[PDB]
Amino acid sequence: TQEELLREAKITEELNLRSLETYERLEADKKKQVHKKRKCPGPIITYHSVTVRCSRTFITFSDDAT
Amino acid sequence: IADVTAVAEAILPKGSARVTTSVKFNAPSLLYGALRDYQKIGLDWLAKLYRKNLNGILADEAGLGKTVQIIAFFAHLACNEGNWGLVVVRSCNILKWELELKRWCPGLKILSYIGSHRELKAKRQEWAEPNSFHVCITSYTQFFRGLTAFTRVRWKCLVIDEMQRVKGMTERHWEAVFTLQSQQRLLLIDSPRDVEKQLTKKYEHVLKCRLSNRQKALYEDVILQPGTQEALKSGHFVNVLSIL
Ligand SMILES: Nc1ncnc2c1ncn2[C@@H]1O[C@H](COP(=O)(O)OP(=O)(O)OP(O)(O)=S)[C@@H](O)[C@H]1O
Repeated sequence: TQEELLREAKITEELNLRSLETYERLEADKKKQVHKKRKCPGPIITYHSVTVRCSRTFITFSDDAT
Repeated sequence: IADVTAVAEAILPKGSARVTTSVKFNAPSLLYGALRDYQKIGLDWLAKLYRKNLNGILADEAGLGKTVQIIAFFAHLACNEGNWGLVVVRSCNILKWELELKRWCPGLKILSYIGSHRELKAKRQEWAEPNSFHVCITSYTQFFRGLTAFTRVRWKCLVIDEMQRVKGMTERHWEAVFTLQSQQRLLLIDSPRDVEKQLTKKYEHVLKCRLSNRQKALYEDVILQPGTQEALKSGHFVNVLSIL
């Protein structure tokens, strides 16, 4: 029953680990930090300055209307 | 019957054997956390005790992590011996028991004996059905209520914990436990510093904080209060305790 065992044991893995809270888990996985979900701000204008030795700025418009 | 205890003691992890071996254990697919060498030795002793069809008491000192020892024994039993599926608990520690089961051995199905009368009947129905669960966790109150109803299902192993601090436990309940159809039984006792060379370090500090000038002024004000001098010398406990 080792094949059946592998099957429902992996299912049990998914079920049980989904109960824990990203802590309490011995294999403390790294760098979750759940970032923001952004969630709407309608149409937006993004100002993005990056290092490329050099610095560049990209202005993104969400839609063609703006 | 004493031969069982003699054999268990012969293999028991005494102090020297509690640390002096290098059994190159591999992690059963269920288990995840790394035990101590001494907890690994306890795991090996439990596995041998079950393998030789023996019932034994956990003679380890109190506070050394019996939960993980039982969890790792369960993992090794299920993997090596293939007995893929009971624990008796008192109170909230039912939650801790299942939490540690899910933590160290998340691959085992868990059955919880908490619910309403309708929910408890449904839990019973699911508990009699095949391949429904692997580990059953129950409260001592439920066990006493279902002293005989628990007799219906047969078990690979059974664990008793916290009984020593449970009111109402009686020799008749022990007789029922023996009547329970667990091919092997385990008993946890806190009174059967220990094994500290591999336990957590627990570094403790105290640092001296010089009183601020304001604090010193207030301190000497409260001391010099003539009422406080009178109370200090008189020894009146309530007054001196107020000053303190
Ligand atoms: N370095 C370690 N030192 C002590 N315990 C550890 C260590 N690594 C893992 N553990 C175990 O990790 C588990 C986490 O603690 P808990 O399980 O919540 O407490 P507990 O040991 O179950 O309390 P008991 O057994 O009912 S007295 C314990 O089983 C510990 O023995």
